[PDB]
Amino acid sequence: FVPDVPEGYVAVQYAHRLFSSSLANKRNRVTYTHPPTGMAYPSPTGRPH
Amino acid sequence: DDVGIMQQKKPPTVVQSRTDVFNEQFANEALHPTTKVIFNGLDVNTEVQP
Amino acid sequence: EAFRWSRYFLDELQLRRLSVGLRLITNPRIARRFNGVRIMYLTDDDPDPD
Repeated sequence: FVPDVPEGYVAVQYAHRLFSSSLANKRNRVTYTHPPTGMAYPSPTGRPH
Repeated sequence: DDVGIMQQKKPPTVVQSRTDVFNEQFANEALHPTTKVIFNGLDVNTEVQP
Repeated sequence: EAFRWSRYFLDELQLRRLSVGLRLITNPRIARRFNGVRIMYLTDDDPDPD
């Protein structure tokens, strides 16, 4: 079994440039910036599929 | 199709014990299938019916 | 005349202070027994009790 990727997902090559330190509510969180939207998400929760 | 009788082998049963507040971390999470379970005392069906 | 009402068998000063006590015992600030909780899985960045 190989689970199929769901309809809503966006393919994204891993790169060291995607991940970075950032301020977010008084913590130096490991933010990921989504390459399409450009939006930064410090939390592992709530990131785009 | 038949119901098993001998005691079956089972996945290991990690017991998450979520409280008011906690720091979830996922380093060294197991990759094998695993039973997350939130409560300790889940042997609750005690009263046998002959 | 003294028999027409028991006045709950309390002295007049007791009833007078008692009304003030009733003002004290309903002040919102004292009412720190809280009813009901929401359970919701949720990151706790920037806590505030309210």
